[PDB]
Amino acid sequence: DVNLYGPGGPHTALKDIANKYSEKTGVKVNVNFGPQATWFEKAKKDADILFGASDQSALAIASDFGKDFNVSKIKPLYFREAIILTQKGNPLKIKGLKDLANKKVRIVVPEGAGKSNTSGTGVWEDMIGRTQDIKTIQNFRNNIVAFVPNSGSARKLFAQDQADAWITWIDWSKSNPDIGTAVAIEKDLVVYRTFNVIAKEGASKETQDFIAYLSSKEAKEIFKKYGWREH
Amino acid sequence: DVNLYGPGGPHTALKDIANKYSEKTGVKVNVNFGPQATWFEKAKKDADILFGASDQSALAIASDFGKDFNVSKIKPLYFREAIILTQKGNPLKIKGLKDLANKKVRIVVPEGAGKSNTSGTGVWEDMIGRTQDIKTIQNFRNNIVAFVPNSGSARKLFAQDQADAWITWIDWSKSNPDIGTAVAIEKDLVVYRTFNVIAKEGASKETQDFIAYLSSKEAKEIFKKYGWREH
Repeated sequence: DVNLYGPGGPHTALKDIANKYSEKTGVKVNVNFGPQATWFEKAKKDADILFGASDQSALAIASDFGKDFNVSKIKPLYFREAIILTQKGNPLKIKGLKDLANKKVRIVVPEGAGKSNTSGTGVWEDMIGRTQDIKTIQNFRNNIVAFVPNSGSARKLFAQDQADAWITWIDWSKSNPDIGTAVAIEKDLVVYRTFNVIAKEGASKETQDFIAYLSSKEAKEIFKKYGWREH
Repeated sequence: DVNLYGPGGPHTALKDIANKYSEKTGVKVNVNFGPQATWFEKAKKDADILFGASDQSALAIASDFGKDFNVSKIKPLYFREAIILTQKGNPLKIKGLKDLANKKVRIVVPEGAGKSNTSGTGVWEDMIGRTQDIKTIQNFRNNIVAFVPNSGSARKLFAQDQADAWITWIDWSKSNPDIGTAVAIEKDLVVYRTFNVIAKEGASKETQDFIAYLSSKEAKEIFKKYGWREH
């Protein structure tokens, strides 16, 4: 049994994959996902691979495992763009990031605030900062109704219609076409973050083989289905 | 006495500003700077203002102060661009981030890893990610010889000639012109992060007065000479 731990998000692609791989290879692959705290303890007992939704978060998470893992072995495999998720039908007619700053709107972004490891940390300031206008940066920040510890928390706040816009990743929208309406971010502002994996110290051949499979022709197309790219 | 606490970096601009302000007003303004741990205990006692070197790190640090501060009051005032700091003379002829990915170089970057609050978190991946090329991202990451807790840790590693390139901020070069040679990052890739301030809850009239002064014509020009912009 090859066991994987990581955040919600990439788990959808990974489930499709471990299930196909399980079929064809007979090897059982478990994909555990969610907020770190929800799986941390089981994962300390039997984690074979930690997967991540960005580099800074995977580095944080892998570091929490002591010498069970080796953070320097983190392998970036795909990337996807950030998006704006608006409520169904985009009632406020949001056109992008600059539009969020200029309008009266409620924004949720995941920010770890140094106590939670989340793919969101640093995204919004890096995107809106590329406008190089402090006024727009200021106006955007003022529209932020909540900084949440992780993507799951943002999704929840969002589904309760307490935010008009959620700064998230394309895969989240691909994985959950029912949630909201996706709005593309200005090409000159958007950031792209990565999917990665790291095998435990002393990982089995079965593990290694599954990692190798994540780069297979068939894994690439499944990741691609969810918006994950190589180029 | 108005007491400010924050990271090294913006401290240089703030030192000049504070000096000039005391001259005019007779109000004593102390600028305490360094890694959070070196000043956290004292600040919990007398901090009037927390200043920041990015938004995510400022949100993290201000959160550590609990009920004394209300993090929604963080004020972005200026931004500056990330840079590549190469050893004096730029012996390896580095021309930007793509060049780093391609050459055999040793790069140092500040990354909090969830256990330290630093302006560097998320920076390298957001810049090199905008190449939208996984091999480039992979190649850049393979050249990173050290992920350090903060900018001061990177400065020291760099000063000991243990890194060829340090991904930092223009202000670190402006404040330390002899320390190395700054290489401009490609326009389509570079990120800009902010200087910010937050007054403690129940801040004095004089504390607020100094904050206002940070947006004065005089402060603007001092901020400008260290690379902090508006525009």
